[PDB]
Amino acid sequence: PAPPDQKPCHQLQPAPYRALSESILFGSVDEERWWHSTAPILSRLLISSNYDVDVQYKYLSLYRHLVLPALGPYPQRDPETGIIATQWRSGMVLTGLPIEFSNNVARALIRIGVDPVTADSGTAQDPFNTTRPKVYLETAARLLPGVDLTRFYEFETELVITKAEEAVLQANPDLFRSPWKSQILTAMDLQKSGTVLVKAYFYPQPKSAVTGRSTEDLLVNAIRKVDREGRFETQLANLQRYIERRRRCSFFPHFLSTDLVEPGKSRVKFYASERHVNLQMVEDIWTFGGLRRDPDALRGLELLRHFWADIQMREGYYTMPRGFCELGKSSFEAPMMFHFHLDGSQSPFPDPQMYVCVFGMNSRKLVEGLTTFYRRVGWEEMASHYQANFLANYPDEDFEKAAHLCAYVSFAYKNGGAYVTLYNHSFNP
Amino acid sequence: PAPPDQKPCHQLQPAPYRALSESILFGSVDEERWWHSTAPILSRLLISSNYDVDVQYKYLSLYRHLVLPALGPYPQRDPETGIIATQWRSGMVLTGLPIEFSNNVARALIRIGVDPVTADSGTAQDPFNTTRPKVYLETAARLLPGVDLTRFYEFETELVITKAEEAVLQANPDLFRSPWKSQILTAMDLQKSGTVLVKAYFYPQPKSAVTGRSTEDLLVNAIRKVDREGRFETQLANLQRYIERRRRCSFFPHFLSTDLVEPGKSRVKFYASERHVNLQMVEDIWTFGGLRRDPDALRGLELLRHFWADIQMREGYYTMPRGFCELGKSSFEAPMMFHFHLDGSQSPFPDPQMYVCVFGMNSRKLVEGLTTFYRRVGWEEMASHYQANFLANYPDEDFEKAAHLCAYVSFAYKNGGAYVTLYNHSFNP
Ligand SMILES: O=C1N[C@@H](Cc2c[nH]c3ccccc23)C(=O)N2CCC[C@@H]12
Ligand SMILES: O=C1N[C@@H](Cc2c[nH]c3ccccc23)C(=O)N2CCC[C@@H]12
Ligand SMILES: CC(C)=CCSP(=O)(O)OP(=O)(O)O
Ligand SMILES: CC(C)=CCSP(=O)(O)OP(=O)(O)O
Ligand SMILES: [Cl-]
Ligand SMILES: [Cl-]
Ligand SMILES: [Cl-]
Ligand SMILES: [Cl-]
Repeated sequence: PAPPDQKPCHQLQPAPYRALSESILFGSVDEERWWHSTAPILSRLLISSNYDVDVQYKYLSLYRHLVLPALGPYPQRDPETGIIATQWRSGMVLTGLPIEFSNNVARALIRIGVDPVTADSGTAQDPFNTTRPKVYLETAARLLPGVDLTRFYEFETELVITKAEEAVLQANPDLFRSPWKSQILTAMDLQKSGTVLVKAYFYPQPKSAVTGRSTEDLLVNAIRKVDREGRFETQLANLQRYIERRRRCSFFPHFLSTDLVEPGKSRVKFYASERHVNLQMVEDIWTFGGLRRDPDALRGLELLRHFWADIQMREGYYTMPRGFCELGKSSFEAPMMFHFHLDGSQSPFPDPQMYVCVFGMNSRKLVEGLTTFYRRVGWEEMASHYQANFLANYPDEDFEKAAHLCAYVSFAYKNGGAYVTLYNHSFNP
Repeated sequence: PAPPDQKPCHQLQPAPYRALSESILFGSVDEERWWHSTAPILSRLLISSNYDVDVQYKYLSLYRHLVLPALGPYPQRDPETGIIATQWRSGMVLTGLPIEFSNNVARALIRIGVDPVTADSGTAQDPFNTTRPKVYLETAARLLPGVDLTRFYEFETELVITKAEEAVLQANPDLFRSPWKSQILTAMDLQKSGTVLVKAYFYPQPKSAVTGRSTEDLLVNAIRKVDREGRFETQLANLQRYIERRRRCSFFPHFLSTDLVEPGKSRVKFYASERHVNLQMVEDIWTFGGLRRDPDALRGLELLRHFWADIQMREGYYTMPRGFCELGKSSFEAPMMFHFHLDGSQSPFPDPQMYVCVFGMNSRKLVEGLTTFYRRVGWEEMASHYQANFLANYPDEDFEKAAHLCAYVSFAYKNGGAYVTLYNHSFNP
C-alpha cells in the first residue's frame, strides 16, 4: 500500500471556508454557529489530505446543506461551571457532540460522523431520537448516488424500538438508566473521486431493555435474518464460538454497522467492547484464541504490538463510564473495542479491527507517539506534517492539559499494511 | 487600459457547477429548476473571464443562496404556442425573465442583473412588485460588506409608489397601461477580488402616472434632493439644458441608477432613451449638441463610429415596443439608450455611455461583428475566444434564426479605451 498524502495547512480561515462563509445565507442561528465552529476544521482536513479543490467545495457545500440542519441546537455554555454541551448527549463522542470528523491517516481519507438530532431529541417528545436519523439517511439517499437503504430498513425494523416500545420506556424510566441513548448513528466516507459512501450504525440496547433479549441475540438474529444468501454464515458462527469461548466475561457484544449499497454485495461489521485492555487480551481477540494464526494475521499482530508501544497505551481493567465528559470538565478511562468485518469472502474468520479509547490521555503526547509509528511504517509526509496539522485545529487551547482532542484510535492490517484512523474533537467555540 | 482576459470554456457542465449541483439540497422546485437552467451559463462566464477558483465558488454559492429564491416561479411553457414565460414580465429583459448575466468584455467582468419577484408579483396582491426588491437589497446588505443602502432608501421614498398610490392604480387600471411594471431593478458587479458591488435602478413611470409629475421632473428632483453636498449640480444642470434643447422630441428621460456605497462618495447615472437611432443623433447626444468636444470626447466618438459600423447597426426611428417578445415567438426594433454618469468630478458634462438594442438582430452575426471590433482595438484573447464561448452557452439552438441571445450592447470611452458590455440571454430550458 502506497504512503498517504499529507500537506501542511495551519490557516485559521482556509480559503474554501471563507469563500462559502461570505456567500451563505443561513435560515437558522444554530446552523450558522455550527458552521463557524466546525467548517474551518473540515476545510483544513480536506486540504491537508490533498483532496482536489472541486471536491473540497462539493463536500463543504454538502456539509452546509445536509449536515448542519441535522446537528440541531448549537451547544450552550454554563456560566458558572463553563461546561459546553448540547441537551442531547450523543453516543458517538464522549463529549456528547453530534458531529465528529475522523481521519484515516493510512489513506489520507476524511469521514463525517453525524448523530442527526432536533430540538426535541432527548426531551419527553423524542427521548430516544428515533425519527431524525432515518430522515437524514433518506435525505442523503435521494441526494447522493449509489446509496441503497435496503440494509438500513431491515436492521432498523429489527434493532430500533417501535412507537409502542418507546411508550413503555417513557412510562417506566427505570427500565433504561443508561445515558447512551443513541440507537442510530451515521457516517459519510469522503472518497477522493467525489463519491460519498454512507454507513449506518445500530445500537440495540434500548430494544434489548424492552423486548428482554440480549444485545448478542439481537445483533446475530438481525444479521442472520437479513443475510438471505448466507454469505456471512461461516464467519458469524466462528465469531459466536469465540464469544461462547469467552463466556465460559469482559467481552461484550455492543453494536453493528452496515454500508448502504447493493444488498447482495454489502458488508456488515460486528462490534464488541473489551474491558481487559492489555496486549495479552488483544492477541486472544486478534487470533480468536489462537485459531487464526495465518501469516497475514501474525504480521498484523506484530505491527499492532509496535503501534501499542509507540502510543504508550496504559493497560488496565476499564468499565463503561458513569457519564459523559463534556467540553469544560476534567478528563478518564473506558473499555477498548473491536469490530469484526463480515466480508462474505472465502475466509473462516472475519477481519478484526481494534479501537482503543485514548480519551483521557494527553492528546499532544498521543500524536507525538503516533508520529513515531508513522516513521516506523515509512509514511514520510504524514510523519513530517500530521502533528502540526492536528494541533492547528485547536488554536486557543492548552495542549499541556488537553486530553479530549482524540477520543479513539483504530488499528487494522489491510493489504499487507497498517490501517490507522483517528477519531478527533471537531468543535471550536 | 490592458486587454481583457478570455479563456475558452465550452463544457456543457463546468466542474464548479457539477460540484455544487451534487451537494445542494433545494427547498423549492423552482429554485432547483432555475439553478439548472442558469448556473451552467454563470459558471462558464466566470471561467472564461478568468476569475480565481475560490471566487468562482463564492459567486456560484452566492447565486444559490441569494438569487435563486428572488427569481420566484420557474417559467412555464404553453403546450400549443411553445412560448416559455413567467407570470411577471420583468422590465429588465425583453424576454421578460427576472435574470440576466451581462459580460463586460472590455474588462472581462461579469454582472448579475436580477428582478426580485415572488409568486404574487404581477397578480392583484402585488401588481407592481413593490416589496420584494427591497427585501432582496436588505438581505444582500447584511450578507455583503460595504453595501450602504442610504442612497436606495432616499430614491425609493421619492420614485416608488406608496400603498395608497398603489390602491389608485389597482382601482383604476386604465391610468397605467404599460406592460413594463418593474419599478426597482438590481445588479451585482462581480469583482475579481471577491467583493460584490451592488446597484439599484429606479423606473418611476408608475409614480409619474399617479402623482401627475413627468419622469424628468421626478428623476431630477430626486437627484437634487438627495445631493446634499451639491456635487452633481453642474453636470445635472447642463444635462437639463441639453434635454431642454432637444425639447425645443425623441429624447425621453427614462430612469436612473445608483451604487450602494458611502453616500458622499457615491455616483448616480441618469438614463434616457432615444427613438432616432442613427450616428448623427449619437454625435449630438455624445457631444451635447457640439458643446462637449474635448480630445477625449472626440476620440471616443471616432471609436464609437467604428463600433457602430462593425456590428452593422441598422439605423431607423423606433418607438417603445407594443409588448414583450418572450422565449418562443419570432424576433424586432426598439429605441437606443444613453446613461449620463453624474460622477461628481470637475467636468462640466456627465460622462455619456451608449446602449443599442440589438434584440431582433441575428445574435451570431452580431458577435461576429463584435469580433471585428475586438481585433480593431487589439483585444487578442477576446477576439480569438469570445465567439465560441458566447455560442457555447446555448447548445440546443438554431443560430441561423436566433436573434434574442443578445438584447443590448453598451459602448463607452473610459481611460483612453473602449468599454463594451453585452447583455445576454441567461436561460436554457
Ligand atoms: O463515544 C462513543 N463512540 C462510539 C463509537 C464511535 C466513535 N466515532 C464514531 C463515528 C460514527 C459511528 C460511531 C462512532 C461508541 O460506540 N461509544 C461507546 C462508548 C463511547 C461511545
Ligand atoms: O429590457 C429592458 N432592459 C432595461 C435595461 C437593462 C438591460 N439589462 C439590465 C440589467 C439591470 C438593470 C437594468 C437593465 C430597460 O430599461 N428596458 C427598456 C426597454 C426594454 C427594457
Ligand atoms: C470509532 C468506531 C467505534 C467506529 C467507526 S468504524 P469506521 O466506519 O470509521 O471504520 P471503517 O471506515 O469501516 O474502516
Ligand atoms: C443595459 C442597461 C440599460 C443598463 C445597465 S448599466 P450597468 O450598471 O450594467 O453599466 P456599468 O457597470 O454602470 O458601466
Ligand atoms: Cl412503529
Ligand atoms: Cl498520559
Ligand atoms: Cl407606504
Ligand atoms: Cl440582421
